[PDB]
Amino acid sequence: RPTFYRQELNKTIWEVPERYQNLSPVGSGAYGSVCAAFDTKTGHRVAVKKLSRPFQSIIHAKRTYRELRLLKHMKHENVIGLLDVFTPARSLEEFNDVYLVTHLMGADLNNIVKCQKLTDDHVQFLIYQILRGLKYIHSADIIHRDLKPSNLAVNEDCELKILDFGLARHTDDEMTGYVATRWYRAPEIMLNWMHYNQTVDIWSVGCIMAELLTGRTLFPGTDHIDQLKLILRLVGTPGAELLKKISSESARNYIQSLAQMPKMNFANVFIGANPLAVDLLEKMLVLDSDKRITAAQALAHAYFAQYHDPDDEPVADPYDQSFESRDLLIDEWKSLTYDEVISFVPPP
Ligand SMILES: NCc1ccccc1Oc1ccccc1
Ligand SMILES: [Cl-]
Ligand SMILES: [Cl-]
Ligand SMILES: [Cl-]
Ligand SMILES: [Cl-]
Ligand SMILES: [Cl-]
Ligand SMILES: [Mg+2]
Repeated sequence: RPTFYRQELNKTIWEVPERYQNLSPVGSGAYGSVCAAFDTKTGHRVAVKKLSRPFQSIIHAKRTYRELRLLKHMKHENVIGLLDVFTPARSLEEFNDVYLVTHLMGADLNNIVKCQKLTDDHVQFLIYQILRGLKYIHSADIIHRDLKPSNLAVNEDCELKILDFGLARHTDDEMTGYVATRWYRAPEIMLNWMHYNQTVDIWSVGCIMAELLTGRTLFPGTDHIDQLKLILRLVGTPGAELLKKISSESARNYIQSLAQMPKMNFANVFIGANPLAVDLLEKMLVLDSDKRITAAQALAHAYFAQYHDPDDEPVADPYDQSFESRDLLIDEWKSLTYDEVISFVPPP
């Protein structure tokens, strides 16, 4: 057991192992409080997150377990990993506080591309890395659900990691009106058409790749309905085959009220883009999610010829998510979380 020290940071008590020095607040949210620190054990600059009210309800205690299980599992170059997890408690009886440690991230994709377009070579490398990370995530039957530029960290060498997985239901208010939180969402999840699956992430990659090529948001809708009209104008109104797969009767009736439109010519929309970039966008931005290209298929597309290496695109160890259908008490989720904290093995 390391020695812990206490200090108060912006009306918040922090009790952390001595290895973590020079803590300074970086962010605050509903989820918790975040400090930058220097890790004397590894020489890395790190983010330390103190979870807020981790065991306040069953909903909160289950979210805390979900987040720790997910971060402990993810071991890939293009995905955020867990450097450390600690509690000051010396027993389950006094356990209340959970702290998560990850590599400090300097810039997100917005910081390299806010109101700006990039070279084709930069777009190839950046989208290759997202898909390498998604092949790994999807091989464990994990759906990210919230891919957008602010959830992608990038360094001065254009190296990229995926972070901030979807682990809480987003609030109704958070998805309302002119907001980046909805611009990257697949239509089937934005409007609750049907049970969604991992193909929602590929729709988000199509929206990010379009915005790197043009320097403009692809579908910046002022609300859910405006955003759907922008989508259907590019990819066309749905045929009978997709209309059948929409479980909601009222969602089906609403779509049928719209005048029919054909799919546009993507070479006339993405003027001057590499023809291989236009071809891959037509394969991602498909309205019927059954027909979209998968991350494993996209890695073999000619657009990535200079980066693709089928001996260095690894898959994940199996991930058990059976806990998600388990009905447990607060103290039972808390005990499961405690065991996961004490069994943590640091990376080499
Ligand atoms: N949002 C402006 C934009 C800029 C560049 C390329 C596409 C684009 O969005 C479109 C274009 C055509 C139909 C639907 C969306
Ligand atoms: Cl220490
Ligand atoms: Cl990492
Ligand atoms: Cl504690
Ligand atoms: Cl964003
Ligand atoms: Cl597992
Ligand atoms: Mg985020």
